[PDB]
Amino acid sequence: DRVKKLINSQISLLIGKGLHEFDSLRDPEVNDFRTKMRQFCEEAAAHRQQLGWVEWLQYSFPLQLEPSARGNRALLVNVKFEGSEESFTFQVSTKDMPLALMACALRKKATVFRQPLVEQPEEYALQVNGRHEYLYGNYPLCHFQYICSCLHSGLTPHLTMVHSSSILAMRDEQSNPASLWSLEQPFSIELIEGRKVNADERMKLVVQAGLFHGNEMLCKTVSSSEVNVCSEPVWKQRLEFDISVCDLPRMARLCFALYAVVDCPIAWANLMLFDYKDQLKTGERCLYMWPSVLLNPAGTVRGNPNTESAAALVIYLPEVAPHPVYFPALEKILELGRHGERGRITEEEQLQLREILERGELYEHEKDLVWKMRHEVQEHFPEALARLLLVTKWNKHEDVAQMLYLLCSWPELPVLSALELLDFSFPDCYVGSFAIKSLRKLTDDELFQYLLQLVQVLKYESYLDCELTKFLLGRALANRKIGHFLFWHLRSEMHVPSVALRFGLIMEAYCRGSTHHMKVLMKQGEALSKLKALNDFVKVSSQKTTKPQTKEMMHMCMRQETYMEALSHLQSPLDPSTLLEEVCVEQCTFMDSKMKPLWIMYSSEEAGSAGNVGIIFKNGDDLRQDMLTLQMIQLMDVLWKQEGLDLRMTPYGCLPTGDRTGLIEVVLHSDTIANIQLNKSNMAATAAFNKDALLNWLKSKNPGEALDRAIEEFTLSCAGYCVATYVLGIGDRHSDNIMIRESGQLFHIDFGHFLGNRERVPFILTYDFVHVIQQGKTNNSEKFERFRGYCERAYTILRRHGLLFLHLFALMRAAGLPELSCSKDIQYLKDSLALGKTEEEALKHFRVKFNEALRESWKTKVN
Ligand SMILES: COc1ncc(C2=CCOCC2)cc1NS(=O)(=O)c1ccccc1
Repeated sequence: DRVKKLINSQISLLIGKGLHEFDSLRDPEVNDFRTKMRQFCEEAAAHRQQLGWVEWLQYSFPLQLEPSARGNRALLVNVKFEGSEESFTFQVSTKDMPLALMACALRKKATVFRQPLVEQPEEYALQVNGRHEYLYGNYPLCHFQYICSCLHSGLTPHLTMVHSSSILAMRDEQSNPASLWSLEQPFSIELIEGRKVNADERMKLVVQAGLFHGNEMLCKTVSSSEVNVCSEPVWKQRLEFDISVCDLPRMARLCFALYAVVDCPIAWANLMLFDYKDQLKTGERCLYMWPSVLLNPAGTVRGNPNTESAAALVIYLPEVAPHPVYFPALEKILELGRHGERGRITEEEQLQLREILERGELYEHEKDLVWKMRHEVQEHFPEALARLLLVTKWNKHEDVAQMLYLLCSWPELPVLSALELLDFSFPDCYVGSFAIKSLRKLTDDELFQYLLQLVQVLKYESYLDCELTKFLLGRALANRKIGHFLFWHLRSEMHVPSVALRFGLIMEAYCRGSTHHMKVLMKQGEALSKLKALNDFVKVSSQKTTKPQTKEMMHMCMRQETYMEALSHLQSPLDPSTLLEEVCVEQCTFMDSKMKPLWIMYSSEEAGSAGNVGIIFKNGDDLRQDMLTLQMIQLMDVLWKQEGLDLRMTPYGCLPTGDRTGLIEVVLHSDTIANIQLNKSNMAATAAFNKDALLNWLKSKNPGEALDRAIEEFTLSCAGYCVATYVLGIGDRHSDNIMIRESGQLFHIDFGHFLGNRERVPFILTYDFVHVIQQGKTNNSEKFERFRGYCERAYTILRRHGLLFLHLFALMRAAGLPELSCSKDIQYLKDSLALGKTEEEALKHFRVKFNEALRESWKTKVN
């Protein structure tokens, strides 16, 4: 049928790779994933097309709640009905529920239309005007992110009563069309030859090989003999590893490194000793090696796709038996692990276990005590599983059976513990499956908060079909917002040839699950395609002609029918809730920096003031570190909000969408501190002293009694960013990367440097901001000390959740960020959060650091 061919060409267009390239690989593991995941994703599609209307609202328009609500006061609301142009303004309470507001809107409509109404508030849902956002459920109004937002900014909520029949019509329009353990032989392989090798002919070539189970070496690394450097080196030898074949763990990977000697790395390549169907690998293997920067165990176990250039390493995995040798089944493993011995011991050794499991590296004798007491670890300290898995001898199949027997009876762990187990230092498939089992209780909101880390964890995976891929795909097919961001996180990495196969295969599986959503994502990629061409034209044009003429050239290019069709009426890749309707070509522009980023403005007749939104298209710079930094700041704001602390933060969206390409959400009514401190003449803010400019600017935007609230929004946000930048190690802070909103809210932009990357970043305190906190006064210790308390109270909330940040940053090592790769980078966080110390000692240390920042600020007050 021409529908399947059309869908296939559309999927190929969307994921940035033709589906024909997957079939051309003639790979059983690739094709068996494509069938298995297509079946799974079409099941989800059918389940979804039969959902109730409230469950389809939960799929498409998941609730956006205030972090305090998860797990009185007068309010003016405007409610219109779908199709109608007349609306009703009424004053309800922040503690009233949506159903009461719907009953009140149906009463006003029944009185206005002089008819006794049959419809009931149970048949309706409230849409945020011109938005893919809905208010529903038994939650008071103030609990919704939209109503709470309106309260802070003084604006009036505009809602539309959508009927159950119109909601079902959306659902209907959006339809998809119709034995190893008895082999004590030492492990060995044949190093046959090497092809396309480029190196200095003065030197010699060596091949180093190690056996890994995640990070720990299964045995000592072995090396080949030094051979003369050439394009075709030949060893023809047998390297022998000090490990039995029966003792090979299921997740064992043979890691190779090709290099030149007289240190000079040329290439690296890894492979799994067992295939995806559990069969031990035998035969001739060609390893298309990856360039080097010596063994790389964390690197992928798949060949370099560029075979017309990559250096090859031809090896032979010897046939250990006259029959196919598979990895033993769980029943065979549990039966062997069921016959161990429980460690009965005195309170003296029990005192050490109760201390070293709560208290971090271990001593050799301490590991002997953790393994001996493994049964007591399971029963009394179930959250110490990660310590026990690290003391388990993975190079001993009998010790792996003893561990797996305890794991299979181990109780489900809390999300914080499960997040730790996803780390690469726990590569066992059963340990990953148990960790996924304990993540299933994650709400859509927690899942969305750690989605970026879970996507990086896919890079650590050894096989295509994994529990994490199925978990992520299942949650994405059940929630259109998870699906949206899962698509973009994978799509942004298609240019990386090591993840392109897996990421493109998951994106195809998702696309089968939702034909409609793929067409919405295509519309987004179409706009990004024109933004790329539009940015290029601006880069070339701006270097020859002036800024006003290049901006008019940009507006002419934008006014072409192709650009008007592509750039308008789309969901925002930065927020599916936000509809980018009419491009306001007049207000679009670009910045004066080397990459000339585009500022695209949008408006909406339906959404009103909410519809006037902006996006920034950036091409040339990498946005991955900004996205992570902003996500961590967002996390801080959630944690602070859950303890009743609202520091008025501004975690705007940042979305990488391709190769050095991405979008940033524009924060309207905001300016940089540098622009405000330029002190232009004939402005409502022209100062006598430059220190007054920032405060005068606030006075113009916030007249009379509004200034009091504006100074308080500034102060709260200052305390939030001071702590955030100190904890995260953000440096390169200057007037042009600190912005302020007309409301008084301060915030940071340009997050290219973090984790002190490498000098320890001190606590920063600017006298220009201290002058605002002090309300213009020289001495105002009441206001300044209120601010020190906001810092202290925000810092101690973050320390309480310090393990969550550490576990998230550890998973993020997989992203390959230059300022995030080794223990040294994440050491910065342990220092900033002072996690080794007590709450009194860390607070004393934070006070000394804040005081040392105040003395530096007084070098400006002395002037
Ligand atoms: C890292 O680059 C950025 N990061 C954030 C923003 C934002 C701005 C205003 O709205 C919230 C986001 C903008 C940029 N990039 S830019 O070149 O457009 C820019 C730089 C400095 C001042 C204003 C604009």
